Amino acid sequence: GRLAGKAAIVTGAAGGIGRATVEAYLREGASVVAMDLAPRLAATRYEEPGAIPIACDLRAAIDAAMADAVARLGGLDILVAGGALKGGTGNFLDLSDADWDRYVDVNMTGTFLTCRAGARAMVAAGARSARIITIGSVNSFMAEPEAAAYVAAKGGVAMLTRAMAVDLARHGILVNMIAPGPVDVTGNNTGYSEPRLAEQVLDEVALGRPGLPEEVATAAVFLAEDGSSFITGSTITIDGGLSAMIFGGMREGRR
Amino acid sequence: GRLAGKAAIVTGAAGGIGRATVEAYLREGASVVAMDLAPRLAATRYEEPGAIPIACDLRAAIDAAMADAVARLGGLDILVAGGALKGGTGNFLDLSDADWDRYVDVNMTGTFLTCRAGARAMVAAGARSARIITIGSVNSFMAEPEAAAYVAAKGGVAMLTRAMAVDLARHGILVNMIAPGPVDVTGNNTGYSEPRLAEQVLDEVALGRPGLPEEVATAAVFLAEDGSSFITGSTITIDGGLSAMIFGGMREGRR
Amino acid sequence: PGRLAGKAAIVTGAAGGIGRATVEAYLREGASVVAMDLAPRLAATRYEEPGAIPIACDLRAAIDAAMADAVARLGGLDILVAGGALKGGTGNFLDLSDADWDRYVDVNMTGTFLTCRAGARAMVAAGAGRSARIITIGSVNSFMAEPEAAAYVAAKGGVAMLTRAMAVDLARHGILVNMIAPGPVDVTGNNTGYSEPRLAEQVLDEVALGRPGLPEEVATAAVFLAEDGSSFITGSTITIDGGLSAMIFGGMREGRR
Amino acid sequence: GRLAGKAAIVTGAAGGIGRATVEAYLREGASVVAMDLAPRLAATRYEEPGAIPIACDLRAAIDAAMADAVARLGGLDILVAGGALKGGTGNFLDLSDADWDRYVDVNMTGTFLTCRAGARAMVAAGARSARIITIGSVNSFMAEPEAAAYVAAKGGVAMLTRAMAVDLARHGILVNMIAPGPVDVTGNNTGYSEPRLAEQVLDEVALGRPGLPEEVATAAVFLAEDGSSFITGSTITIDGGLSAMIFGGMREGRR
Ligand SMILES: OC[C@H]1O[C@H](O)[C@@H](O)[C@@H](O)[C@@H]1O
Ligand SMILES: OC[C@H]1O[C@H](O)[C@@H](O)[C@@H](O)[C@@H]1O
Repeated sequence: GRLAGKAAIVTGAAGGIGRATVEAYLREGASVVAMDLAPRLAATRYEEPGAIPIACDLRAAIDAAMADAVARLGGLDILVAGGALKGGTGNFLDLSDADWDRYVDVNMTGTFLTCRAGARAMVAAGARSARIITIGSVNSFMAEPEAAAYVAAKGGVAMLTRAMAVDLARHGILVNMIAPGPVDVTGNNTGYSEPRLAEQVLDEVALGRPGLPEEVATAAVFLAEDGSSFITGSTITIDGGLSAMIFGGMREGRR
Repeated sequence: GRLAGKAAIVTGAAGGIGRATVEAYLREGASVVAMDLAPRLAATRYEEPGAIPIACDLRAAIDAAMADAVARLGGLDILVAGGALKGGTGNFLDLSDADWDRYVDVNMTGTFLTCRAGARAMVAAGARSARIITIGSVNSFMAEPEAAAYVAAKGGVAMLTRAMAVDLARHGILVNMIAPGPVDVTGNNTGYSEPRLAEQVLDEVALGRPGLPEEVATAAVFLAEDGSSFITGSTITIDGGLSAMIFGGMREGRR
Repeated sequence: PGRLAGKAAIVTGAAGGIGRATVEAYLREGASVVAMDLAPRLAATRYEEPGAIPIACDLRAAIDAAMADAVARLGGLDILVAGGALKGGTGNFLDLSDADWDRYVDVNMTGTFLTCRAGARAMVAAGAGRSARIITIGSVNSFMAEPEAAAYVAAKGGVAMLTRAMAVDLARHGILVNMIAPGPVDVTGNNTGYSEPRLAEQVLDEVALGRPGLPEEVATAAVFLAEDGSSFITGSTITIDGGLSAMIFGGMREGRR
Repeated sequence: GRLAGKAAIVTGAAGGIGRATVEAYLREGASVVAMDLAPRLAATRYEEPGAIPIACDLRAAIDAAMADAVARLGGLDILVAGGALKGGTGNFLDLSDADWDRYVDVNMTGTFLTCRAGARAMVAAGARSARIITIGSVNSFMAEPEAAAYVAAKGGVAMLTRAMAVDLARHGILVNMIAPGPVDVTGNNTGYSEPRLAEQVLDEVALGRPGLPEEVATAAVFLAEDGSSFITGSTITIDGGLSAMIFGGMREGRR
């Protein structure tokens, strides 16, 4: 197994990409803590056995859950910070303080708090480099409409990732971001089925479809394995060509 | 004058780039509110006359100052959001919750609150497009060492800028970021004079020196004037070639 | 006084939309301007502003001759705008011929290289460094690909990186180098660019401002990058695309869906 | 094996990264054609057995070699376009037509001719998606001094890659670039040993060293395997943090 004997924590582990990451990590031989909200963990089944469920809430709760997790693993080699709120609010003109605060607090500050706690535990455990992997978005670089808080926080996560890579290189830790495009988490191909939205996926994604969580999780394996030892401060974009293309609606097969 | 008769608010107006922006705006014919901390405004002189000083503190204070400012101008055509904390903390491993919160609250949330208030006033005043200009940094794209909170917040400002451009285009407002590199604000050539730091500026900046605030303010004029009517969601980088170059220390004249 | 008062400028592709608008803006801001393009195209252009010095050229011996000719007539060289460019699509990459590849790479990339090297050499001979200024015209296609135009797209990437490389090497010689990256620009003069129905719909979806730009909206950046106040700007790109490169899923936005 | 039963062509296969790619591909179960100059192939030994040597010269020679290669494999699933001239010339002012032409012809046009031939053979063979992997550089995005031709051609390769991704998505082919930073190909740690250069590697690369060819080859495996099915038009950067960091010489441990 490519991750044989490594200790990993995956946050947002009841969500689409987080769940798929837990499963891929278990198949590749890692010992894995799956962290998410207690009720969400309660309602998840993993396709692979061995996951250690640990409830958490994206500051005291994060430190508690992380200490708990590291205690149970006896170390920490890989952290995947996948806890995240994804959603739009409306136009910027009408964006409330409460929606701004929730996205910034949960996506940005939550990622900061998890990663600091994890980096500290990796150094305490003797960090072969340890690995921190952040889940950003194509929205870390280009903005969707009517989601300014989510978008801003994703830019914050992208730069937080680069800053961490710079500061933790001396401590034996590599840090990188995965930037997914549209991903269908429903499990029954009903994500992106609204007609206007489906048309726009066909126009804007060169592969003409949303991704599956498993197509994202594979990058999480790649960035955690021993062979990725010169990769840090970088982004792996997994978006079917979305960020590579302009005027995709004009292409042969679409127009 | 290129800005003749336009109403402008400049935040961070007692700081280097903000002060230089107030002056350039006044010379190009604008009516200008200069906003900053009361004690800092108290201790500033502008080289050009006509600035309307309005004290503020980077939420209730921002809304009060902005209403006050728009009342005094009788409209709002241009906002420059330059209020910002610039500084490093230490290594990411040791970054406290308090330093994280201060940079994120002041640089990111402060910019959000100022821009929402300003966009709302521009629409109420009948937004030729109105203009919002944000002051980010090269640190919005690449990380300096030991400044993870500042760096993260600058990434958040960059993406906030793009999200605003997308959402406010329908409301007649263009939104862009200025990304300065090293800028000497001291006024007496003593910024970047520490020997190791001076050597690194020579290596990393193709022009081999820090910029002056006035070399940044000129972009703020350009992005506010009528001719810039197709420019939105973009960044103007003003860094002497810093972000364009790698292994600059190996170039002819340096090695 | 005029923001460019008393500066000598060469504008290539000067009979084309953006080049023509650049000549005009430069003349209005007080520059002495050589307009370079193909002889027959210069023959068929009128400038809205007087004072342009026409010099025929063909985007290697032709370029060196025209550039020496141009510098001779201006008595110096302070600003070069390299706007000569072929813009067009070919078809799918699978079917792209050697001849179309060679034409776009030779004209857009090698032509820009040859013009800029000759210009930089003349700026140094004339005593650059106030810095001399080289401005290249790239495209949003320097960074993101349109369909069925792989040769044009590749060459635009080459121009973007040539620009950065020139900025690094010519900083010591007193020359600043930057790129302008336009999105869709209507050069027709009668609002018929981007009128094809499917294309019009896609401009509404992908450009936040919901329309193509005008050449004059690009030329303004050429003034900005050539003036004395832009003295710390080099190796950078000014993007002028109505929010095209900033936005994804623009067709879903309020007012469009 | 992650590439079990796939047919691959690797160009520049006697060079550092190309050699390491051939070896990784053979270990992961692929049938591999190694293409390079005849004399260079003559003087290479692969650490893994099974490589099919095919001499070529980076237009008629490329078409001949490619047809030859596809004939011997009985198909084509993966192309790695690694043939490339790497070198600096001097200052831009003094760059000759001959050096410009050589870098543009070999790096850019050579990559174009190889990839068109390969894409055509992949479609003829019934392209699970086929995979084209280009080897660019950090110089595809940021310029090193005194190498303008090399740099320009690397920017051309980057955009050629994105254009191919857009056009070939409908034909079942995913296209991505690997962007290495400094890589020691010498085999005896003498790459980057010149004192001034060694000091600049320490400053500019967060990991503080050059990479090894094997640290690049691992990305070529990742981008060729079935699980990477939603990745196209993207770049994997493998540079020890070089492109992520500014003022790296000022970091703790360096200053
Ligand atoms: O289809 C992808 C494409 O969407 C757009 O039109 C652009 O804004 C790009 O940012 C992106 O690459
Ligand atoms: O020139 C300084 C240099 O710092 C680095 O090595 C890179 O990240 C570049 O972006 C930058 O230009």
